[PDB]
Amino acid sequence: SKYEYTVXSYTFRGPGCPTVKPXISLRCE
Repeated sequence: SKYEYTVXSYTFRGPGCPTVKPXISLRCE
């Protein structure tokens, strides 16, 4: 519903979880 994924110094915050690759500390629900 509202994911936060910090890859580098680039915090990707937005609705609807797209890629779930092996090694994200994902904040999907």
